[PDB]
Amino acid sequence: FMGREVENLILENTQLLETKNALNIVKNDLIAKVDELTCEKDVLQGELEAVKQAKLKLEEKN
Amino acid sequence: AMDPEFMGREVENLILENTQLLETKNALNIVKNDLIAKVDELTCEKDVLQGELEAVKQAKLKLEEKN
Amino acid sequence: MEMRILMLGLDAAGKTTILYKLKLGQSVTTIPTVGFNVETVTYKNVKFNVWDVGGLDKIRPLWRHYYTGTQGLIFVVDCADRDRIDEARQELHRIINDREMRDAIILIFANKQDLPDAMKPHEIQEKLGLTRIRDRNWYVQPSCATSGDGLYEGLTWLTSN
Amino acid sequence: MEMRILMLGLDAAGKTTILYKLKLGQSVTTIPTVGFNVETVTYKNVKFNVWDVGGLDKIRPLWRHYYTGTQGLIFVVDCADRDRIDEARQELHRIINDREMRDAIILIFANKQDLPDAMKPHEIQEKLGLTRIRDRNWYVQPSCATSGDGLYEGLTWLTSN
Amino acid sequence: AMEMRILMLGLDAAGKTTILYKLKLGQSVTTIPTVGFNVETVTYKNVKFNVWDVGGLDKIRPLWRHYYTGTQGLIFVVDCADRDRIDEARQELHRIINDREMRDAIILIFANKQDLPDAMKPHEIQEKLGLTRIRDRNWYVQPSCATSGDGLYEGLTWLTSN
Ligand SMILES: Nc1nc2c(ncn2[C@@H]2O[C@H](COP(=O)(O)OP(=O)(O)OP(=O)(O)O)[C@@H](O)[C@H]2O)c(=O)[nH]1
Ligand SMILES: Nc1nc2c(ncn2[C@@H]2O[C@H](COP(=O)(O)OP(=O)(O)OP(=O)(O)O)[C@@H](O)[C@H]2O)c(=O)[nH]1
Ligand SMILES: Nc1nc2c(ncn2[C@@H]2O[C@H](COP(=O)(O)OP(=O)(O)OP(=O)(O)O)[C@@H](O)[C@H]2O)c(=O)[nH]1
Ligand SMILES: [Mg+2]
Ligand SMILES: [Mg+2]
Ligand SMILES: [Mg+2]
Repeated sequence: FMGREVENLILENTQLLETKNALNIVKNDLIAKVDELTCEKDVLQGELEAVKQAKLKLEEKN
Repeated sequence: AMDPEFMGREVENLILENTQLLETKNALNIVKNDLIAKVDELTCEKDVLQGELEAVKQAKLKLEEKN
Repeated sequence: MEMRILMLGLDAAGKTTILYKLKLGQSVTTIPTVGFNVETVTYKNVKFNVWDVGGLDKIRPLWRHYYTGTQGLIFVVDCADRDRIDEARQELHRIINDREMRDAIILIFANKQDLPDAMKPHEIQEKLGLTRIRDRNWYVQPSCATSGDGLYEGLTWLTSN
Repeated sequence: MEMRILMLGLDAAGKTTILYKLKLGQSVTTIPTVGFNVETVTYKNVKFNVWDVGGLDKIRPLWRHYYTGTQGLIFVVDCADRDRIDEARQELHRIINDREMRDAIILIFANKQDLPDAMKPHEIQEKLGLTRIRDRNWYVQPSCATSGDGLYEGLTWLTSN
Repeated sequence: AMEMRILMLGLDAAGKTTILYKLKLGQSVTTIPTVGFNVETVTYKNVKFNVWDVGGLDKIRPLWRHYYTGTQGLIFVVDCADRDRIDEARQELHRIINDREMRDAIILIFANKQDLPDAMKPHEIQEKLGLTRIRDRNWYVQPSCATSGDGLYEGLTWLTSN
């Protein structure tokens, strides 16, 4: 009876723990990917700048 | 047999922890969804930039051939 | 035109092979995916954001956390794996009946068609329990990932639907 | 060199203004941030990935989920908002006492120094509980985010530490 | 009025004697470098400060330690226009406060000579004196100009309040 209140909260506790663990794994994977993508975007923007300047220098020579 | 005061402490402990866990599940779901949206946005923006690089590099090639 | 694609299926089915054959133009070496890959593939003026999520049994419970905003599901099946085609059916119907996935268009890649005794589309259709589903848009497309056979026909259907 | 930066502070402190002043070189119009902004800012040989997360009261519980991998905390304070300085103190100490934030270096932008009624850094040293922070590496930088005054000085401190 | 023993230290030329007499006499006086010490009593907000100003020239700094015992507050004065010697000031500050006989003293730092162009501000002083590294001590940085008196009573206020 008094044991029943406690058991039911405990069961609920274990499901919440499970989903929190799963969400944390996914969330952390997602953060890593955002950080990677922002850096990659930055590198590409720099690369694009350098090639665009190289076009104008080739047009100047030509 | 278990003391009522112990059973009460454990009931209170679990109510607090389950409330906290529910809040963080909700929070994590929100953060995950915000992160997914940003990943999609950044992936698209990266692709636009790759396409732009390839377009300019092709022009860079034709100008080297014309030189 | 933008479409968010979730690409699921059991481990070893060919998901990552398909993703990078489409993105990089060649069959690259793959290991079982921990986490996910995501790339933007443009074909027919439509820009597909394709999420490739690890299909190992251990990490399949994680798939549901990637459903948000999905407009099309790609479910990849290893057609030479008869021992797991029913496991694949169970996983498919799990996915499509989720609230976040109920409006999603369904493309099946009947993959690994190159192998000797591999199941045909209409058999894959039957084995995956799609036949009597009149309420959802679905299609079974035969494919070879490592050669790129069938892959762009798959995307054509997604663009069409 | 690479540094992951998390930028926190109460709503209206000036976090997004700072991010885009650094990134774009201009003062942009903003509204309260829902979710986050993230930009790569390059300065003095260091590539800062700066995460700017919304600071409205009801979304502060979201902050702790962005802590993972943070190497530097930027905490932004509206130095004219006298009525909320104690609130800012409470939030700052909650952040730095979290297990995932124990090793982060701490840059505090004492922001909105352009305002006639803005408090100076020395006026804030106990009101923000800074003098009682133990065993950490922290620094206060006066700033005006709209003009960019103080921002590169703050970034220099981060690079030097 | 409660009594409070104050030790005022800092590098030579920081402004200690200037501060002492500004507080004691209520007027700006010309100084010479201090060999030995000055001591004056100043009353403010119901506290009687007994302030010992001890010469800061390098070769007499070892004498500072003779004044540590009984000290309830340290005033450490820094010339904020002297960037070349800020590292030396940091070294001396940490030497003082780490002494067993100074462990219970509260610490007021006068970031002095704020009137001078390009003088280091309190926030810069915090960094250059390595204040972030101080553990289990009560400290505060007060900007000041000892020639005008600006900031000095704000400094004494902090001491009275602590
Ligand atoms: N013969 C043949 N092999 C394929 C085909 N597609 C993929 N493979 C191979 O199947 C193996 C597994 O492919 P993956 O792409 O890594 O499988 P996956 O679906 O991404 O598996 P997980 O990462 O665990 O989810 C690899 O050795 C691939 O080379 C195909 O169409 N035909
Ligand atoms: N006068 C003055 N206004 C500023 C300064 N910095 C930011 N602001 C203004 O303060 C308001 C809020 O700035 P935001 O950058 O959006 O604040 P935030 O910290 O990102 O707020 P949240 O997105 O809610 O977390 C805007 O109107 C800014 O223009 C400053 O240095 N001086
Ligand atoms: N411009 C400016 N000069 C100051 C200030 N405070 C002190 N001085 C000057 O700095 C010089 C040195 O001041 P002192 O008070 O003699 O320095 P001290 O710390 O007592 O030096 P020692 O006796 O060697 O320990 C004097 O010429 C003062 O007038 C200030 O706030 N601004
Ligand atoms: Mg894979
Ligand atoms: Mg904002
Ligand atoms: Mg003197």
